[PDB]
Amino acid sequence: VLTQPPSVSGSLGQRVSITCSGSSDNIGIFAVGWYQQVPGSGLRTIIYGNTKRPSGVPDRFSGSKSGNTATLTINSLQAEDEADYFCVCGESKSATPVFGGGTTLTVLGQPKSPPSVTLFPPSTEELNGNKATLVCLISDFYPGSVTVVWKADGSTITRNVETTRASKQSNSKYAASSYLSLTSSDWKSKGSYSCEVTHEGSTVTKTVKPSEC
Amino acid sequence: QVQLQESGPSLVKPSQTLSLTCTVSGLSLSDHNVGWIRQAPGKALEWLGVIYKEGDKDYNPALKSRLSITKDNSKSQVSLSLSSVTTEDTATYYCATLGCYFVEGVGYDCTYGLQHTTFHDAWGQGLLVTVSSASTTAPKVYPLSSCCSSTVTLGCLVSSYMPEPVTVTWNSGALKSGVHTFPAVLQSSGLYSLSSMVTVPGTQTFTCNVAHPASSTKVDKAVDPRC
Repeated sequence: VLTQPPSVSGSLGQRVSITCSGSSDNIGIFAVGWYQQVPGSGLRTIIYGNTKRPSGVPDRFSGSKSGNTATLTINSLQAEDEADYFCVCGESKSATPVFGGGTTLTVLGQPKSPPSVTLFPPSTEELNGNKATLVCLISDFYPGSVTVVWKADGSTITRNVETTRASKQSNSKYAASSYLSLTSSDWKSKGSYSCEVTHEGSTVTKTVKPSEC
Repeated sequence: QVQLQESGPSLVKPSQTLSLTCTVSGLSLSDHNVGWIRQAPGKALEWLGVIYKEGDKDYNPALKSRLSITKDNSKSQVSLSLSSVTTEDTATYYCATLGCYFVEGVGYDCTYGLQHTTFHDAWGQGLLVTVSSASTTAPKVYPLSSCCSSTVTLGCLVSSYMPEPVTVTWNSGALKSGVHTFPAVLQSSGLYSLSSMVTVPGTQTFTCNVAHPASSTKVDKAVDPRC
């Protein structure tokens, strides 16, 4: 295995470097590559042959080596550079490529954004089958962490709640969703249901009342 | 200057055989090395093996001869099979080219995910395969209305399916402005659910088109915005 720092940070428009340490039987002899991956998405080649860039990779990415250690340097950091980076190198005693453990890059200075929240009640067709799903959709928040609490008539609900992790949207903000699964009979059992979403010490609350739908 | 696409089942039973295909577009496999790499949830990258353009092969010794890689140059397809799977084999599987180049003052070397001569990116998309005893289950699709002078936001709930993934479009692809499709949750039922929401501020109709390839099911749902 090649040794990488688990995490690095830089600010928008600044420089960051990521090291990759190995032995004289891999990095000392063979050509190092670098891959980029945004969590939930695929791999892209950034560097091959120690210092070379594939077609379409901008020149603010650069690669270097000295002895048994390789370095990836990223200049003029942008929001889109937030991702995981892995080094790779050949080995003298097998055809197996050796991978780094990966480095998570955070880009600081990005604008804060509170979540938009939409709460959907169960449809008539679902209620006809004696089931009732409430759907809380959470979008356009940065940074990418929220906590969700559900309530019925002001009392916190624990059972039958599932909440996704935050995932990065196309516009580089974050989204998540939370689901409350009930029977038709429990849906009507209460006066009101609430989805309460907390983000950076602020809370947004949406409510639906069965009597009004 | 190249395209690679992984295809095959997303669900395999324990102790049975996982099979995938890499369909290559815009190259002749007679001129390209093709290999397979996987990424387990949360963890390291692991090399599986490679079939060189000359037709010889190399495999990861750590997979204990459970692997088989074959090719058909006429159909532009590379095949992978992995026998006796366990939950350790649940992962995202990638095909890629092994492209070679001259390193000045050193010699020839190669890198996975690089096309030879042109030095373009050459990674497949990746396909998640889960090792599981669960049965295939087609989704039920329900309309979503925020009507419970209102600004009306509507959607489709894609409820209780197995396995991932599903695709959602609106009005057969014509409606895209104000569409947000969310990643799925896994409910305590042991089945997945996801939602697609349309936010618009008339003659306009709203129909969600849901496809679940694993069950070969398509569903069109009309959704009513008015109140």
